[PDB]
Amino acid sequence: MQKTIVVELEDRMRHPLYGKIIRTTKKVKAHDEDSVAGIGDRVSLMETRPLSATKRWRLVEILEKAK
Amino acid sequence: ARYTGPVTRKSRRLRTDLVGGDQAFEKRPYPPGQHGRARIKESEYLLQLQEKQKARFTYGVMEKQFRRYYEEAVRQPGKTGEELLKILESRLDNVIYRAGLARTRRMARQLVSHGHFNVNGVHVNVPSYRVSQYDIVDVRDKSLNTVPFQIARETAGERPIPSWLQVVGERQRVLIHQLPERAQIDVPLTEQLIVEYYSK
Amino acid sequence: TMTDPIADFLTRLRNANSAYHDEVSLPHSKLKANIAQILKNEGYISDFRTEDARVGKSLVIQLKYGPSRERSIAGLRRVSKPGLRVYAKSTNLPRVLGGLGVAIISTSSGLLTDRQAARQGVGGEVLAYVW
Amino acid sequence: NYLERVVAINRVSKVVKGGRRFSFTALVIVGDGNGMVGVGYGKAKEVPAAIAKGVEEARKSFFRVPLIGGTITHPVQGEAAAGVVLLRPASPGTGVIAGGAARAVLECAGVHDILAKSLGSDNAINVVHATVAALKLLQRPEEVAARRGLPIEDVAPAGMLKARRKSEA
Amino acid sequence: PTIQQLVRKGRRDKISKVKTAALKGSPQRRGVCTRVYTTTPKKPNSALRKVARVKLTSQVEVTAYIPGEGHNLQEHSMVLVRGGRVKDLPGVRYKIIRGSLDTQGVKNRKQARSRYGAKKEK
RNA sequence: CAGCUUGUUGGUGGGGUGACGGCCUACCAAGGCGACGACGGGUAGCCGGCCUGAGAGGGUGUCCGGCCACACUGGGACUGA
RNA sequence: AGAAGCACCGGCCAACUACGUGCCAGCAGCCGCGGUAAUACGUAGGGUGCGAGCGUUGUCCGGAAUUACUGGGCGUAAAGAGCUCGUAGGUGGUUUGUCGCGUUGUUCGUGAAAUCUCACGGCUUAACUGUGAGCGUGCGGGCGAUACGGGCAGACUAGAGU
RNA sequence: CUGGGCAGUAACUGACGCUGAGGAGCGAAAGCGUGGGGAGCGAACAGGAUUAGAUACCCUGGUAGUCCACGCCGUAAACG
RNA sequence: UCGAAGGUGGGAUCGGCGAUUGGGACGAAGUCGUAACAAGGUAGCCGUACCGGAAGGUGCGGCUGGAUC
RNA sequence: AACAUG
Ligand SMILES: [Mg+2]
Ligand SMILES: [Mg+2]
Ligand SMILES: [Mg+2]
Ligand SMILES: [Mg+2]
Ligand SMILES: [Mg+2]
Ligand SMILES: [Mg+2]
Ligand SMILES: [Mg+2]
Ligand SMILES: [Mg+2]
Ligand SMILES: [Mg+2]
Ligand SMILES: [Mg+2]
Ligand SMILES: [Mg+2]
Ligand SMILES: [Mg+2]
Ligand SMILES: [Mg+2]
Ligand SMILES: [Mg+2]
Ligand SMILES: [Mg+2]
Ligand SMILES: [Mg+2]
Ligand SMILES: [Mg+2]
Ligand SMILES: [Mg+2]
Ligand SMILES: [Mg+2]
Ligand SMILES: [Mg+2]
Ligand SMILES: [Mg+2]
Ligand SMILES: [Mg+2]
Ligand SMILES: [Mg+2]
Ligand SMILES: [Mg+2]
Ligand SMILES: [Mg+2]
Ligand SMILES: [Mg+2]
Ligand SMILES: [Mg+2]
Ligand SMILES: [Mg+2]
Ligand SMILES: [Mg+2]
Ligand SMILES: [Mg+2]
Ligand SMILES: [Mg+2]
Ligand SMILES: [Mg+2]
Ligand SMILES: [Mg+2]
Ligand SMILES: [Mg+2]
Ligand SMILES: [Mg+2]
Ligand SMILES: [Mg+2]
Ligand SMILES: [Mg+2]
Ligand SMILES: [Mg+2]
Ligand SMILES: [Mg+2]
Ligand SMILES: [Mg+2]
Ligand SMILES: [Mg+2]
Ligand SMILES: [Mg+2]
Ligand SMILES: [Mg+2]
Ligand SMILES: [Mg+2]
Ligand SMILES: [Mg+2]
Ligand SMILES: [Mg+2]
Ligand SMILES: [Mg+2]
Ligand SMILES: [Mg+2]
Ligand SMILES: [Mg+2]
Ligand SMILES: [Mg+2]
Ligand SMILES: [Mg+2]
Ligand SMILES: [Mg+2]
Ligand SMILES: [Mg+2]
Ligand SMILES: [Mg+2]
Ligand SMILES: [Mg+2]
Repeated sequence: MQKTIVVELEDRMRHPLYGKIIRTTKKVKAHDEDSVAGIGDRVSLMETRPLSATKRWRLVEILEKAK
Repeated sequence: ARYTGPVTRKSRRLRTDLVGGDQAFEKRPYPPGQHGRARIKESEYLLQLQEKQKARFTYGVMEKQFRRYYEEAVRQPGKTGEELLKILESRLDNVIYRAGLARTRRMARQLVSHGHFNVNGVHVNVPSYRVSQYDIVDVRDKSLNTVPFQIARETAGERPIPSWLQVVGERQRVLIHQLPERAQIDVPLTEQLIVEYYSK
Repeated sequence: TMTDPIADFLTRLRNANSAYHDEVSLPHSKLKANIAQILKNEGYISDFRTEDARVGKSLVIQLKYGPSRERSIAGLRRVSKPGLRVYAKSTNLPRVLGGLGVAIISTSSGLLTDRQAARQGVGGEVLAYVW
Repeated sequence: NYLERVVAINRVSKVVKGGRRFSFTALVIVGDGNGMVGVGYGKAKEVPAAIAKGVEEARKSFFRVPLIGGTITHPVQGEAAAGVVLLRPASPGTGVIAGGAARAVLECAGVHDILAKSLGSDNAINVVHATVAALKLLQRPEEVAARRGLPIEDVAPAGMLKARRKSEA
Repeated sequence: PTIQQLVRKGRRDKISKVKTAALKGSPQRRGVCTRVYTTTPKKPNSALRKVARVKLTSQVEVTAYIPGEGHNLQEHSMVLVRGGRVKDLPGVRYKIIRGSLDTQGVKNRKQARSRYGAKKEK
């Protein structure tokens, strides 16, 4: 996506009525100042001002890239 | 509203003499009317209902007013039958009855309603005024040298005075020591069947 | 397969308490062994020991009965299943037979009871009831 | 001198070659009023004869009910055939909040502060057996310390120990 | 059943019908009351029931029952219709309020007299 | 109701605004979203609260208080903090 | 002295007899009552429940554990797919170390006012109203704990497979 | 030609497991398509009897079908 | 350039009416048989085929929730 | 063989 990365975040939280911990996943967009990120790739993010219609995040650094 | 009807009739139906001393009762202790001498089915609801009626026609309290007394009695700590009979014993017309200033309950209600009393120097005319601890219950200077207030000057002995209040000499005034707990309450009625009535 | 070995641990104790067996053996883990220490300190079982199997180890519990054939353990219930975990805070810990039972609480300070976690002011995962 | 309540009197029927032969059953609760209660069914051709076999049956089947001084010691849930009765202790200002079948079992046993709810079938005979089944599940604080080998001060909560001190001094 | 099934598919409360339609929110609803006639009840319990086919301002045509003995409804009397069902009449879910727009109250009532419509005494 | 999406999703240079931004424009890339319900259809101002209930829940949004939307219907700008 | 009425009385569910009517007239929330001795229809007397109100209809929750998290079921009452393979998903044996996301402790910030609970005050009392404290179950920031769940880095052979 | 199971040895791998919404495959008998084959049996149909009638049961015949090759069908009190 | 309202066009989608016709529920003392419940007078039910005023009959496979000597 | 109905 040409200086843009897509990151699948995930977070777990109780069900309000039943109490089971439900795991869900999001898909946010982020900005690569240089296009170095591929499929896999644990990445750390930080949220910013609006950079496009959908980009709200920036790539900080890559820790333990795609094995 | 008040009841303003026959008084022996609702002591015969409830099978309990609610006023103090009655020769019309104990000639007929069975319920009134034309089917009075029956041997009736004693329902569990009947034992709870007629127990609640024994307190409404002792104290002279309507049903919506008696229910609001239950609303706070169940909501205060302690018990529920203790605190319901406490706040019924704290009403001003009952305090005048316990002090000996009136022969019956209904004449205790008019002497409060007609404004013959004060409490803290304040002219009151509401019969369900609830006195608190340390409340003086004074009496109007106009109401001295009056027939029903001086006919109760010499009759200060035939009924006992409870421990929680106190009457004094010719300056008639009533001092509340504390709120009455249980033991100095006159008992024609049990106090648990009223509590079980409002759970239905 | 084998999910939840702690619920197996309590079901083995029920199925022999109900059958008046004197002892039970079962595969050993350090969570089953620490639950056996809470059951001994609260007087529900008598002494337990660790034998040795082919592989791993083996936990052996001596059950306790009265002079007459009285169950010294009344019930056993697993609370925090693996399909639904149950956690409690120190202000609203559970309470078994109005306090006549014992809830096994897994706090960060080890395994505790209700009365050991209430006066230390901690909560955790509510493992079991015994009563 | 005892407390007695008849819970239900139904008329049962048997069919013969001539017609229908009727009979009466009369479930009766007989209790001490203090700590003991008994349940007896009893049945006969006439209602007072069916009651009297129930009273004599209920007096030969007493059992002791553990109390604290007005209420039961811990919540229990009893199981008859398909009657489910949940018993639950209460503060001393409470009366006996209970249905009409379980009320007779608890008032004859001398209970004053109870919460009861019947959760299964509505048959008066099986609600009474499920209330009896829950009263057997109750067990004393001094008996749960002999069962565990501890003292009483560390098996019972302190809030109900003081209700033993206040109840008789 | 199995908490993960309740996460995926919850509990759905069962469906009850609108137990008094053709009033549509109103407690009472007036109508024009054509076709005053008389119907028989079901298999037991036989009599001559006095009903009417009233066209409401809910724009519906319903059969309504006339309580009390004797009335004065012909073809175009304004009636006030309430709810209330009659067990032995199968298609009848509405009663006519007596002491209303055109329905005179029941004559010679001295008991209960507030149903069926009647002043005390003159 | 199972395929929706072409200024659509991202980039660059300009424009624009009080301000970030496909907000607009040209060009380049070919993406974005969806069975964790996209796109449709039906209904609804949301909330502090209110009613009920042992609680958990279920129903509701009326007075009063908060925020929002509109001002015959539809569209538009002007002035001005 | 100027000031009481309304409903109900077969069962649930407090409160019963007489006359009139005769499957008629009517009643009824349900079971049902009425066909010549009707405690159920109509009136009367008597009674009960309430009271400046008392009924009725509509609407919501309760009872209803009849959507069941608290708190249900599926051999025969309604309910195990005809049977298997497998995708997403949910769940996962024993053990060492570590992280501190879940979880748990504490503290700060916030969760307006009213309403609600509690305790005092004021309206002659009450409703109403003033103050104080709870509550506001949460969320964010900081600092502790590491048993359990999870992540990461290895070990193991009992499960599984060869 | 080919699939699964059980027991023993404990040689090897080191949690590689269980379940599985959707989906997919298999799935008695009847039936459908094309092409064969057709002894016996036997829906339909026909006659005979029985009966108030007998569109049935019982009797005499008898077509599809039952068989095979290749596809479709996807249902059963497919049940323990 | 954009642009409301209007015009033209082909579809989508939700309702009402409709000669005639399909079943469904319920009405009383209607008409014609007797299929099920007893071995219900040919054990009954299930799937499927063909046939018959009507229930039903027959074939093929299945089940016992039948087999009474 | 045989036998419907209320
Ligand atoms: Mg017996
Ligand atoms: Mg059961
Ligand atoms: Mg039931
Ligand atoms: Mg462009
Ligand atoms: Mg850019
Ligand atoms: Mg720019
Ligand atoms: Mg740009
Ligand atoms: Mg709207
Ligand atoms: Mg409830
Ligand atoms: Mg508003
Ligand atoms: Mg308004
Ligand atoms: Mg206008
Ligand atoms: Mg300007
Ligand atoms: Mg009665
Ligand atoms: Mg008569
Ligand atoms: Mg009457
Ligand atoms: Mg009033
Ligand atoms: Mg209503
Ligand atoms: Mg309801
Ligand atoms: Mg519910
Ligand atoms: Mg059920
Ligand atoms: Mg099952
Ligand atoms: Mg069956
Ligand atoms: Mg079934
Ligand atoms: Mg099966
Ligand atoms: Mg099937
Ligand atoms: Mg998987
Ligand atoms: Mg594990
Ligand atoms: Mg996992
Ligand atoms: Mg506040
Ligand atoms: Mg106050
Ligand atoms: Mg005051
Ligand atoms: Mg206030
Ligand atoms: Mg914090
Ligand atoms: Mg092996
Ligand atoms: Mg190895
Ligand atoms: Mg599978
Ligand atoms: Mg499937
Ligand atoms: Mg196939
Ligand atoms: Mg075939
Ligand atoms: Mg063929
Ligand atoms: Mg051929
Ligand atoms: Mg023929
Ligand atoms: Mg033949
Ligand atoms: Mg053909
Ligand atoms: Mg072949
Ligand atoms: Mg088979
Ligand atoms: Mg038509
Ligand atoms: Mg037959
Ligand atoms: Mg047949
Ligand atoms: Mg025959
Ligand atoms: Mg037959
Ligand atoms: Mg044939
Ligand atoms: Mg067939
Ligand atoms: Mg066959």
